[PDB]
Amino acid sequence: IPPPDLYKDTPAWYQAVYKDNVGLSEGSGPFTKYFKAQMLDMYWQPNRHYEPMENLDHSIFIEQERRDLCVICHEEATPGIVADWRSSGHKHPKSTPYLSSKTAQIEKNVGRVLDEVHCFDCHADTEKNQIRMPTGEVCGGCHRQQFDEFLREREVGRPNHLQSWEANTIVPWYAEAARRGYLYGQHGCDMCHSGAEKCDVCHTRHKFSAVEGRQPEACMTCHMGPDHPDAESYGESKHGKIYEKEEEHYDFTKPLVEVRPGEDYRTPTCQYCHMYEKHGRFIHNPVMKGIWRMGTVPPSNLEYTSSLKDYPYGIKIIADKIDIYSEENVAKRSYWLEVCAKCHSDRFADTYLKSLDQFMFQAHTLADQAQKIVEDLIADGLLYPDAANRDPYPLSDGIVKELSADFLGEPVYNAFKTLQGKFPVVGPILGVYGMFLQMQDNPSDIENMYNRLWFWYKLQGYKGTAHAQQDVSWWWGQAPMMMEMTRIQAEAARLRRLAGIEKTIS
Amino acid sequence: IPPPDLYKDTPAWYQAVYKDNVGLSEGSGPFTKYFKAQMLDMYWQPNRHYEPMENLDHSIFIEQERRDLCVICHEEATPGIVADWRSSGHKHPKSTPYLSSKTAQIEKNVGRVLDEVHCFDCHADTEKNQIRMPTGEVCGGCHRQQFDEFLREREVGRPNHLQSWEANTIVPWYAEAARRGYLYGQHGCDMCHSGAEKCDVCHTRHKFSAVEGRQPEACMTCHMGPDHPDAESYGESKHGKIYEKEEEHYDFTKPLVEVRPGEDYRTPTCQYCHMYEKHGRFIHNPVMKGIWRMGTVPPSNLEYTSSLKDYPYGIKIIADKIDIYSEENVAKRSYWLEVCAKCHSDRFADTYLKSLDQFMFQAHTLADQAQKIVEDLIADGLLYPDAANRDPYPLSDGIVKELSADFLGEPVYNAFKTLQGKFPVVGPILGVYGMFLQMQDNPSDIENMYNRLWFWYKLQGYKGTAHAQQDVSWWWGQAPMMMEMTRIQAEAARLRRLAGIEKTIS
Amino acid sequence: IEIPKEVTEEGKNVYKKYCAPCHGEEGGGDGLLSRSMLPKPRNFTLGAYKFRTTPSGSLPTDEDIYRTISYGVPNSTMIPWDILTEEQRASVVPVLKSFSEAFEYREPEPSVDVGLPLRPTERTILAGKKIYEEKLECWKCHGVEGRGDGPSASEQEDDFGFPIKPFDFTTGKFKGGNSPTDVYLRFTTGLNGTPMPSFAKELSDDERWYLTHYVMSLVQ
Ligand code: HEC
Ligand code: HEC
Ligand code: HEC
Ligand code: HEC
Ligand code: HEC
Ligand code: HEC
Ligand code: HEC
Ligand code: HEC
Ligand code: HEC
Ligand code: HEC
Ligand code: HEC
Ligand code: HEC
Ligand code: HEC
Ligand code: HEC
Repeated sequence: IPPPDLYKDTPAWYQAVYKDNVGLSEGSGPFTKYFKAQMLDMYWQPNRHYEPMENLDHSIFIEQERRDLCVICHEEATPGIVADWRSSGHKHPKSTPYLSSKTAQIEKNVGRVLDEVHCFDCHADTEKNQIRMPTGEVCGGCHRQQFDEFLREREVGRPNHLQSWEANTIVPWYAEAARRGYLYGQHGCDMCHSGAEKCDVCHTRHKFSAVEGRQPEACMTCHMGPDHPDAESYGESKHGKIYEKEEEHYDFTKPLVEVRPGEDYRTPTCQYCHMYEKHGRFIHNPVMKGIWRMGTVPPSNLEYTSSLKDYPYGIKIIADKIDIYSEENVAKRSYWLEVCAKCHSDRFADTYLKSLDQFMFQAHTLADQAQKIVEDLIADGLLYPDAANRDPYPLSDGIVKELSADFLGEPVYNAFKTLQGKFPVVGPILGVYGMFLQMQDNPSDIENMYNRLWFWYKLQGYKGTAHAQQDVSWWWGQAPMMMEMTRIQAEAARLRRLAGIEKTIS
Repeated sequence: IPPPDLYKDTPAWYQAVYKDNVGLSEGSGPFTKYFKAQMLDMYWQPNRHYEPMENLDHSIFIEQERRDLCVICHEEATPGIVADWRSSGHKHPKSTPYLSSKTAQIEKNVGRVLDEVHCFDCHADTEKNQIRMPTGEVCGGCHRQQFDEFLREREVGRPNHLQSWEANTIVPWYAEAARRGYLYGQHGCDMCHSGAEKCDVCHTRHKFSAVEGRQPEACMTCHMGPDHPDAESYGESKHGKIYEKEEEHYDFTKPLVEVRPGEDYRTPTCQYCHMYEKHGRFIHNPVMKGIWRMGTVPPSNLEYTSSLKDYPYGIKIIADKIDIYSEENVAKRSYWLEVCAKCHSDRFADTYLKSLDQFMFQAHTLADQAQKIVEDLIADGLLYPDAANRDPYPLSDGIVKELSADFLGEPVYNAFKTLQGKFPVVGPILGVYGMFLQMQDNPSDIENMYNRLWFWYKLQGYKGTAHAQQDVSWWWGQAPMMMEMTRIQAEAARLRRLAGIEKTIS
Repeated sequence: IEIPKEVTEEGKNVYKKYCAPCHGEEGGGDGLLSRSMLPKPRNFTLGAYKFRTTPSGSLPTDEDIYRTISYGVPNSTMIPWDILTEEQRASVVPVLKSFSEAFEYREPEPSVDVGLPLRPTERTILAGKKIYEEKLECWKCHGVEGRGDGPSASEQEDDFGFPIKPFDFTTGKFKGGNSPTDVYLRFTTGLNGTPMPSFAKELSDDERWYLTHYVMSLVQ
């Protein structure tokens, strides 16, 4: 059986820029040569960026297989790590019938006896006699079923945890920010997209508690904020309020497939809703049933007035328009209804999720109307300063040099090669760069107003509507979306008013 | 042994405006004559502003030492206060070996027997036969060690709790807001900066529980919000998520020096991280190890393009540029690493805190670039309205009358005396007045955009990076900082565009 | 085996590879990892060794140092170095000695004579309890039960200027060894560099066995 490989079914160019171990001497992705990795990428993305220790040589403890000395020293050097490890199922893997049962199957799969899982097992590289940061590939050596079900996130595409480090550094405005001296301004980015090679991200480090991985709080350090208020929308919903006040009577020791709805959980968790796969079957990843995925990709069931009618502009990389009523998504919706039907009527659940669809249709319509206003100003040459007197699209030189029509299609790449990126890019997926980085008069004021409309307030109302939080739905969502439309119209009228004066002054 | 004095080593002018008891008839600080105190300052700052009761005379109960009548009446008048007090260690000070031990040493220090600590002990002024709001000076009469360690906050300077009421009323825009009728708009200010004479601020009133003082929630009523999101950044970090979900197994009955890292706390608290002093020694104050203190003072390790290159402009009061790599701050960083090394490797901890430094260097650089844009508009006379046709700096008449070159230096005071404050003040520490008060066209729109950049979004990303919360670091921090830079550039281009028309109309 | 007086190239390398990261390149207890380490690694330049068979103030014998290297120091990152060979541990003894001028001018005092360990009884334990709590008031630093939470505990400091709060020894993991002879040795020799003095003069041989028996009684 092939050893666990996180980069299975990936081309050699992709593994050369994402898996092959550079030090901190280089970046990652197609623009790896345009920036250098942040220091903590040793720990966030070990395969690509980890470097060996430099202070105390650990080789002699590995070379003579002195597992005991790892504990004797770190018992006093880092007592917290040992206290976690001594309390984990890795130290006591045969202490309960459940633990003894899962351990027995693992012993057969690895051909070894496992009375304990030691620091040596996770950290000691035997061939090179060096200390190692264990990626998911090491964990998959024993937990092969969980590794493969995690690997199945590739089947639905981005966004997901498997390809999390890809999305971080593949966008061109990451390297551009590092070019201008703001590499470490993206500190939270590398820390939040680190769930690609680290399996300690939900069930945290050295306790590795399935109980902790199953409670909703394990996801809330990452899933919060203006572009995905998942923690706030769930936590403040009736589902979350009941969980927070009845958590003592929730049995988190039971795996999800054994959880009796109503008796073990009164209200569902993030893991119960999202790790459900279909037809009473659960899976060790939360992304299989996504439909409106992030709330950014426009649905194909709408007729747009802006250039969204031509999205995704022949770009092979980014996702095409989502068909909400496709056979695949209707089945996905039915899988959701199987979850909700355990505590609600099908009618009440289907009526609610149909309202989620209606909110998203009108929200994407509202965003399209705002994008039409911004693009008409561009077409009328009222953008000030114009594309000629402002910085180009972020990393336009690297896009031309590193990408091709194989990535972006002929019309999109031809414009970059011909105009060297001296044109505006507005709207879903690739127009969001201004959310992250401000270059010389690029973006303008009105472009980031629209950006906040479709990437902040549409997404907050989306997550509030989907997670049954009425305040997040309206007051973090629709109402701020209407307010940016107010600012966009006033700015459009302001730019036309100024131009109407610059003409009658000639 | 000298009686406890919160104002030790303070000049007579400072005690005359901060300690000497005016009623509610006057303010406090150098501008005490320019405003009057809010009503609740009787309770927030008792030494300066408390006044005796006026409804029910308490003298006869004090004059005949009727401690029993205090309880008999307030048992029914304010049952909550008695219920707290009956449950506190002050009512039962010899109920545990720990309590009995600390009580015995206190009995020796005060020459008295303490079978209970009564309302009489904390509230009854014996000389004047009146009721008193006990300041820290009364508490220090018995808890002399804690009072002195709290008094040691003076060694690092502002910000801190000891000088909290100073910072509140010493800034000129406090009295100016009161001049214009917005004194009580600063209701939260007096309430949050009340931790200077009130020792019930972490361990709350009449229960005075060391268990409550040691849990992180005791600090979160004050340490939250847009200029210091400490509660949100910690609470939503893995440190805080693990504490909130494992709090039942945290032993808050143990003093911090007895807390075993990993076994008693799995993740640290605000008190564990901040009340650590050095080399395994703890102290009863959280401010001794601050380096980037608030995130506002520019570091000396950067070359600035705006007037930050001349900060602090010869002003004796405000703090000078922080040397991140001074001998003092390298030692402070090593004390931090002693805390983190209890549950992390030195490398992982040092790598992370070095990333905190890198984030702050690039964030202060980003703020300096924005300040250059605003100041160039001022130098080019494009600020509309100009300093001549708008209100002066807040309380410019009181600054000239009450301050001198001893406070602000000759060049800064000379400009105030000559120009009567009709000039802009932009950037760190003294330019933040527009954050608090809006005068007649002062500040302008772009000045408060920059103010939100360096006083809100730089500080939120700072606290998110320092407290290991990736969402607060990027989405509350860097990304909004870039967005204000977008607004600042568009406004600068807007003001230059308008002026380019007002010239070709002559 | 035989511990050399001469310094060898092997001794330099063993110290370099296995001791310098903590104790420093020149034995100053100032390796990089010492900044975040508690207890701090020993500063060999002072010639002050906690664990000896020699009286208070004396240098350690070459055998005292070799013993500490082999056994390690519990309640610290000082692991046993039985992983290293007999010769390797012996070749670093002079390297540690070369860090302090005191080794070149003075000779280590003669080792004390342990004698025969007295038989622990209910009588000997109570005689040690009396010494521990009344005659010498050891609960000042160590507490009534030996938890290290006495009134004077938090304020204790090294001769190197570092906080040395007496660790809780009720676990039975004494730094010099958990043997009754080891604990008796500490009370007879004193811990050089720490406020823990020698009681060879305040107490007789029998009284320190009484005291040892009561200290062992406080273990769980
Ligand atoms: C005392 C001599 C130790 C022994 C024996 C072991 N470890 Fe260690 N370890 C120790 C220290 C003081 C440090 C910090 C090093 C630094 O540069 O700060 C470490 C570090 C580690 C790490 C972290 C690696 C990283 O990149 O952060 C790991 C994963 C680790 N140690 C594991 C480990 C193993 C498997 C051991 C037995 C072979 C072992 N350690 C022994 C102290 C000591
Ligand atoms: C072989 C030595 C393994 C390595 C490599 C990893 N794990 Fe493990 N783990 C192993 C066993 C035999 C057990 C006990 C039986 C069981 O599977 O439950 C475990 C336990 C866990 C658990 C659950 C423990 C609990 O809930 O108390 C988790 C969540 C877990 N392991 C995760 C995990 C991670 C993240 C790993 C990479 C760092 C990893 N395992 C490696 C065996 C082995
Ligand atoms: C935790 C708060 C994160 C921070 C900090 C950053 N990212 Fe992220 N990102 C995060 C989540 C949870 C999601 C998906 C949310 C959902 O409901 O789908 C995303 C999404 C993206 C995307 C688009 C999705 C994709 O194409 O894969 C991109 C391109 C992306 N993130 C990149 C990115 C950058 C450039 C960041 C800072 C420089 C950054 N992320 C920070 C989680 C978090
Ligand atoms: C049942 C009430 C759920 C709870 C509990 C959680 N989520 Fe959820 N989520 C749910 C639905 C029905 C949807 C919309 C699905 C659709 O596309 O039609 C979502 C959406 C998300 C997403 C976007 C991915 C997607 O499925 O479209 C994310 C990233 C997400 N939710 C995160 C999340 C978190 C962090 C939760 C715990 C705080 C959580 N969800 C709980 C249903 C339910
Ligand atoms: C009075 C105490 C009730 C008892 C007895 C039962 N239900 Fe109920 N139900 C009640 C209320 C106040 C509501 C909400 C009304 C509204 O307009 O919102 C409901 C709703 C339902 C639903 C609707 C869908 C859903 O919320 O899941 C269903 C399917 C439902 N109730 C089922 C149900 C069953 C099976 C009962 C017997 C065990 C039952 N209800 C009793 C009030 C009361
Ligand atoms: C199995 C044949 C059932 C019997 C017997 C009862 N109920 Fe029912 N109920 C059942 C299903 C499969 C559904 C879903 C219907 C849908 O359209 O999705 C329901 C629905 C309800 C509801 C919800 C009504 C709504 O508007 O959502 C309620 C309040 C309800 N049922 C109550 C109810 C009562 C009072 C019953 C005894 C007379 C009863 N149900 C029997 C399945 C079955
Ligand atoms: C002499 C009568 C005292 C006055 C004046 C103050 N305190 Fe006190 N306090 C005193 C004793 C003898 C004790 C019990 C022993 C001990 O020190 O713990 C206490 C107790 C406390 C505690 C801890 C109680 C607990 O955790 O259960 C606190 C936090 C405390 N005291 C604070 C405190 C404050 C805020 C005071 C001013 C209002 C104050 N003390 C005055 C003795 C005396
Ligand atoms: C609680 C939410 C507060 C409110 C309301 C006000 N202040 Fe404050 N202030 C508070 C904290 C916790 C801090 C420091 C945060 C940090 O991480 O350092 C501050 C800081 C100041 C400062 C600058 C620091 C100094 O020079 O001492 C000033 C000048 C200040 N605060 C004054 C002030 C004013 C004028 C307020 C309203 C009118 C006000 N504060 C409210 C806590 C809180
Ligand atoms: C360990 C993970 C900590 C926890 C738990 C808390 N804080 Fe913290 N804080 C920590 C560090 C390493 C720093 C940066 C120190 C530096 O200057 O380099 C901070 C910063 C602060 C500050 C600013 C003062 C300063 O030290 O610079 C404040 C006011 C602050 N933190 C408050 C705070 C609160 C309220 C906490 C509980 C919610 C808390 N901290 C926990 C480390 C850690
Ligand atoms: C024991 C009380 C700890 C102290 C002291 C410090 N940390 Fe910690 N931290 C601890 C645990 C048990 C965890 C969970 C591990 C995980 O898988 O997340 C953490 C987490 C962190 C992280 C995030 C780790 C990640 O993989 O994302 C960081 C960046 C972190 N801690 C930093 C940190 C710093 C700077 C500390 C000193 C101020 C520190 N930690 C102390 C436990 C403990
Ligand atoms: C598999 C279940 C592991 C066991 C057994 C041990 N560790 Fe671990 N370690 C593991 C993971 C998944 C990680 C994070 C990897 C990443 O790239 O983020 C770590 C990391 C560490 C570190 C790094 C610094 C830190 O986070 O504090 C250290 C110092 C460390 N681990 C120490 C350590 C010790 C002493 C162990 C034996 C008690 C041990 N680890 C076992 C996974 C596993
Ligand atoms: C303060 C001056 C102390 C007095 C009085 C007593 N002891 Fe002590 N002791 C003190 C310190 C600072 C240390 C070293 C702690 C460290 O971390 O190195 C000690 C050590 C001990 C030990 C441990 C011996 C070992 O091999 O680990 C013991 C058993 C001990 N001390 C006992 C003891 C007795 C019997 C005392 C009364 C005669 C006594 N101590 C007083 C500080 C102080
Ligand atoms: C930080 C690591 C976390 C942790 C603790 C959780 N999530 Fe996940 N997640 C994270 C990122 C950076 C991304 C997107 C990566 C990319 O851009 O490619 C995701 C993605 C998801 C998704 C997919 C959303 C979609 O399809 O649009 C889901 C459904 C999801 N995350 C759920 C989820 C759950 C249930 C968690 C707790 C068990 C959880 N996340 C934790 C980062 C992180
Ligand atoms: C309200 C009273 C609180 C309480 C409950 C806590 N803090 Fe403190 N704190 C408060 C103020 C108003 C200030 C600044 C005062 C000034 O401007 O001079 C502070 C300051 C701090 C600091 C210093 C920050 C720096 O050096 O830049 C720290 C480190 C701090 N506070 C920590 C802290 C902790 C750990 C608390 C819980 C035990 C806590 N604060 C509570 C106001 C208040």
